[PDB]
Amino acid sequence: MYAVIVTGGKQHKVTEGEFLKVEKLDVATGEAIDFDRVLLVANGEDVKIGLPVVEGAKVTAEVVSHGRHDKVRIIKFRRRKHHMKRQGHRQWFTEIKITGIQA
Amino acid sequence: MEVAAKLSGARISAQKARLVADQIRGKKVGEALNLLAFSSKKAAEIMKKVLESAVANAEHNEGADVDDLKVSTVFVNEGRSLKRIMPRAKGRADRIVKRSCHITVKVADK
Amino acid sequence: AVQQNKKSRSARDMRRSHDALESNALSVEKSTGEVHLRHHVSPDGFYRGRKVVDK
Amino acid sequence: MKTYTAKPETVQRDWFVVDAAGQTLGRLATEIARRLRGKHKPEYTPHVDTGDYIVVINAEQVRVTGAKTTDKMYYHHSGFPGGIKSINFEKLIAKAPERVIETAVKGMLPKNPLGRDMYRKLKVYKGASHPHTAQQPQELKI
Amino acid sequence: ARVKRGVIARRRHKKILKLAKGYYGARSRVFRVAKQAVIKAGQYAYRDRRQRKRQFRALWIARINAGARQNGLSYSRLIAGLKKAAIEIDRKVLADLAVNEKAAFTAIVEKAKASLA
RNA sequence: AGGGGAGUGAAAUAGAACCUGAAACCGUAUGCGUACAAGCAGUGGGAGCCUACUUGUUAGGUGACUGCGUACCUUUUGUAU
RNA sequence: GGGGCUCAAACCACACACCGAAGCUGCGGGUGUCACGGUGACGCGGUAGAGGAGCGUUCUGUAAGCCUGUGAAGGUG
Ligand SMILES: [Mg+2]
Ligand SMILES: [Mg+2]
Ligand SMILES: [Mg+2]
Ligand SMILES: [Mg+2]
Ligand SMILES: [Mg+2]
Ligand SMILES: [Mg+2]
Ligand SMILES: [Mg+2]
Ligand SMILES: [Mg+2]
Ligand SMILES: [Mg+2]
Ligand SMILES: [Mg+2]
Ligand SMILES: [Mg+2]
Ligand SMILES: [Mg+2]
Ligand SMILES: [Mg+2]
Ligand SMILES: [Mg+2]
Ligand SMILES: [Mg+2]
Ligand SMILES: [Mg+2]
Ligand SMILES: [Mg+2]
Ligand SMILES: [Mg+2]
Ligand SMILES: [Mg+2]
Ligand SMILES: [Mg+2]
Ligand SMILES: [Mg+2]
Ligand SMILES: [Mg+2]
Ligand SMILES: [Mg+2]
Ligand SMILES: [Mg+2]
Ligand SMILES: [Mg+2]
Ligand SMILES: [Mg+2]
Ligand SMILES: [Mg+2]
Ligand SMILES: [Mg+2]
Ligand SMILES: [Mg+2]
Ligand SMILES: [Mg+2]
Ligand SMILES: [Mg+2]
Ligand SMILES: [Mg+2]
Ligand SMILES: [Mg+2]
Ligand SMILES: [Mg+2]
Ligand SMILES: [Mg+2]
Ligand SMILES: [Mg+2]
Ligand SMILES: [Mg+2]
Ligand SMILES: [Mg+2]
Ligand SMILES: [Mg+2]
Ligand SMILES: [Mg+2]
Ligand SMILES: [Mg+2]
Ligand SMILES: [Mg+2]
Ligand SMILES: [Mg+2]
Repeated sequence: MYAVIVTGGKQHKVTEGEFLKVEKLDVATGEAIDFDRVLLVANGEDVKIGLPVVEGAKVTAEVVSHGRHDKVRIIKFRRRKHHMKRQGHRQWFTEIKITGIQA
Repeated sequence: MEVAAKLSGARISAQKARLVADQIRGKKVGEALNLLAFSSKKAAEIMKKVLESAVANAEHNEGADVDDLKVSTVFVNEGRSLKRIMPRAKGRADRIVKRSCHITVKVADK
Repeated sequence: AVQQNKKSRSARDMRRSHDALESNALSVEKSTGEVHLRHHVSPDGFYRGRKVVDK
Repeated sequence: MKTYTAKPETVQRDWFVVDAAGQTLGRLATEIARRLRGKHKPEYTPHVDTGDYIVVINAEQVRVTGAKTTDKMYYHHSGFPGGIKSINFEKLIAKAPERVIETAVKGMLPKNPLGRDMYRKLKVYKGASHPHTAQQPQELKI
Repeated sequence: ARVKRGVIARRRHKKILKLAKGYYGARSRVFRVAKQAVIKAGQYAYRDRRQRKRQFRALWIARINAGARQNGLSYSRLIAGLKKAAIEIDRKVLADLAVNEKAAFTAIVEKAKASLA
């Protein structure tokens, strides 16, 4: 039992009992969410391809925590033109735990 | 164990003295003394006295037999250098450096 | 003629890889038990069981 | 969920035998280069050797179209002044039949340590037989 | 009020020499050479965050192409068939199914073939 | 000369070139890599090995192989130059 | 550009498909201006140069205070 879900402009291949980091969601920690955008669910030897989306499928997840990724560091340098900038960035994420997949 | 013996301000360059130190590192103090007694180099004359003092230190201060020791550690460091003047042709002057070194040897029965 | 760029640490240490020293061939005077150079007179004055310099 | 990568320790390598007995030099060689690199496998990764073993048996019977049998020229320099040396397709088949197929495929592979490793899996002979009956190659068309 | 630069200048030098850790030779132990290496490394990192998305898309395409031809179809014909019928799965997931879940990939390809394209 | 002990001292790596004691530069020891490989020495991907312990969706050291990649300042219409 | 290419991997017409930028779309963040009272809308490559807002060092007041031999400054992770 694995499924493919769309969240945060990206698609994730997911199995139950999995921890993964996705884009930031506006859900409080310890709460449950659902994904009604399922493109493919596969059960053992049977695969259910999703015409646009699989009709009648859902994936349930529980929001675990929030955080920021490690700092990436930006520099903009133009040689012998007397120009230099500099910046830093940490990207917010949301960690979820997948608790159920149904066909 | 691990008895040491240091000689500071030995009147020789560190590069010259490190060739002899690489010959005795790891050997037994019995076959390491013969290697230094018959060496043609000058640093082997100086380093043969540092090694024989670390052996005596391991005897009087610690009560250990010579037959059990070995040269566990030896290294050469740099020391204070004297600066002189060498007159060259057409009135030029040059800086002469008279280097020294610190020789340290350690022996251990283990 | 002189260098255009200074040599590195590794570049000069590779040149010194052929600068190691060899050890002499020693031997033990069987009659006495004194270590000497191979084919030389002992530092005491024995060669092949024969006193030759009477100190 | 990271993208799968091929480990150089658990790859599968099979053996194939190809007959160059009426095949165009350059169109036989492109299929060899694909198999040697592993582009025909879903596990392909650009930085490991994941290809197959290819055996070519009738090397001297490969052919070229047009007037290339005489006008196709091979050059190489010996390193001494005026040392440019040349030979054509008719003469090379007589001299070294295997060097024709080896040279074509070698220029269709990357020029780096991994490219030279892809090149070591190609065996070229000129008889109807090869010494690799133990490895049991299977016939490959084109 | 005379100000001495000893304390602050050293603190600024050690920040650069910590980012130059692991560089070869003088690039990790002299400030002048290490400063240019730390700046150049930043330029490469900024540029290579864009190539990372190009490099992986090329890799996924090269794997769907190899897996689709195992089922008797080229890459360009598979994308046309998938788009024509319904399927909107990424090239990142299509490449993963090609390697691991080869039975699901065959089912997807037979759906693209059945679309007459 | 210089050291190893012992003694004084709160502290001798406060020992008379003596408070603290950085960097360049020179060494010893351990771990990983390196003798079919071509270039501003990095950056993106990445196996294997070693260590630690929360025993592998972890942290630290190393980076085989591979895609891209001709330093900095100044002066100029324009410099890898 | 090289390998190599001849009912072409060349040239001439027509058709459908795909690849391909830091372009456009998607998701998540930060800022400038304007308007309405936090929302919207349009922007955010840059040398000479103009404008705006800040960090850090030494000294003076706050301070006959507060911290500190149960360990200050400095040095090194
Ligand atoms: Mg420049
Ligand atoms: Mg004179
Ligand atoms: Mg000098
Ligand atoms: Mg030179
Ligand atoms: Mg010059
Ligand atoms: Mg070294
Ligand atoms: Mg030499
Ligand atoms: Mg490095
Ligand atoms: Mg250092
Ligand atoms: Mg400097
Ligand atoms: Mg101290
Ligand atoms: Mg003190
Ligand atoms: Mg001093
Ligand atoms: Mg001192
Ligand atoms: Mg004091
Ligand atoms: Mg230092
Ligand atoms: Mg080492
Ligand atoms: Mg070779
Ligand atoms: Mg090698
Ligand atoms: Mg070279
Ligand atoms: Mg080359
Ligand atoms: Mg070169
Ligand atoms: Mg990486
Ligand atoms: Mg690790
Ligand atoms: Mg790398
Ligand atoms: Mg590289
Ligand atoms: Mg390049
Ligand atoms: Mg200048
Ligand atoms: Mg000029
Ligand atoms: Mg000019
Ligand atoms: Mg240029
Ligand atoms: Mg230059
Ligand atoms: Mg035609
Ligand atoms: Mg893009
Ligand atoms: Mg844009
Ligand atoms: Mg947006
Ligand atoms: Mg601007
Ligand atoms: Mg813009
Ligand atoms: Mg004050
Ligand atoms: Mg303390
Ligand atoms: Mg002060
Ligand atoms: Mg402190
Ligand atoms: Mg600190």
